[PDB]
Amino acid sequence: STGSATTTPIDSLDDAYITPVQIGTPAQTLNLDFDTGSSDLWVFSSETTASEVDGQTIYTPSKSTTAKLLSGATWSISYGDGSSSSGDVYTDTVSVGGLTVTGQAVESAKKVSSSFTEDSTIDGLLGLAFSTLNTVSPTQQKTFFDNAKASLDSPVFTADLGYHAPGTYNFGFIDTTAYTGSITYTAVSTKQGFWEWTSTGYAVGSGTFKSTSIDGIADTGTTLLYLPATVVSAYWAQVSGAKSSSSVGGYVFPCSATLPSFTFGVGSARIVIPGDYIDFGPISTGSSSCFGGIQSSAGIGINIFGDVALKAAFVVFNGATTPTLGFASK
Ligand SMILES: O=S(=O)(c1cncc2ccccc12)N1CCCNCC1
Repeated sequence: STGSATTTPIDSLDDAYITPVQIGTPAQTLNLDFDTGSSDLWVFSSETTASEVDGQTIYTPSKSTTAKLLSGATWSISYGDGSSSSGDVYTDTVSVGGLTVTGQAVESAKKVSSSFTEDSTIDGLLGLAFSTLNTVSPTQQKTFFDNAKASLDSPVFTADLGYHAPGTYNFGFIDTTAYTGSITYTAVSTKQGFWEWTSTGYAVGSGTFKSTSIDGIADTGTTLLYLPATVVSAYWAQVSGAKSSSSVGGYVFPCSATLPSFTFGVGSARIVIPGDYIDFGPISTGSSSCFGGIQSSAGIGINIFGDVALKAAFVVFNGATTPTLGFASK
């Protein structure tokens, strides 16, 4: 089997991407944030505290004839930005882009933190990291991909995120028309439960490529590109007037600037992020200071190849017995 679904930016800045997912019988379609950095499929629901729902579409398990409460199971997740959610667990039928999994754990939120409530465009998350990170207790549950894998034509999924445009998540096949050149594959460590890999270096604009190992994760659920302070300083030094702002929480730059590209290495291959992909717009409405899309990972404890990086590539998440990651230009 295979599946293919369009993923759409939630706003004009590509702050996140949503993909429609069918849950239950009859189907309830929710727009979920596919997140290769986490491993829970959780949704706003009829059980979510009413004051914490503000415009999201909810899953109502009592209206699904295939939903079954998973007895005694709860979940609770705390993301690296301080946001969180928790609740109970149903199993139900879940379909993405024509690919159907029966018995998928659907984590129904009883509580969500304020930043989820405040984003009416995201109805939940669909985790695509390794199932070792799933938070369901006392019996950990499998991700949608792990449940689908054996049925797929090939045990893979691909992320093709658009810049200011729709894109695609495919399951079970590689669309050879969706990229240019070749796909370069690179080793993955699953030791932290992530799609963790080592980039071979970077360049800023037309500058010389610096060969240096940068360990990080391929994370579709993180908006920005978080890299070591030395690398980020070298990038923003090429933008006149850019500065790290403690009050804002990162590098900012004059909105009138033209940003240089940023290149990262995948083996001997190179992925070029155009400068425009690094502009996240005014820091507050009407400001002429703009937020940068490349930020320091210092004190995160890991480097994160988030959407800013991934949307410059066609990305293969190869879930074979020994997982690997593939990157192609597009
Ligand atoms: O998806 S999130 O970007 C995230 C968290 N809270 C609220 C949000 C509101 C809108 C869009 C995204 C949000 N996220 C959770 C997984 C990735 N880790 C980083 C933080």
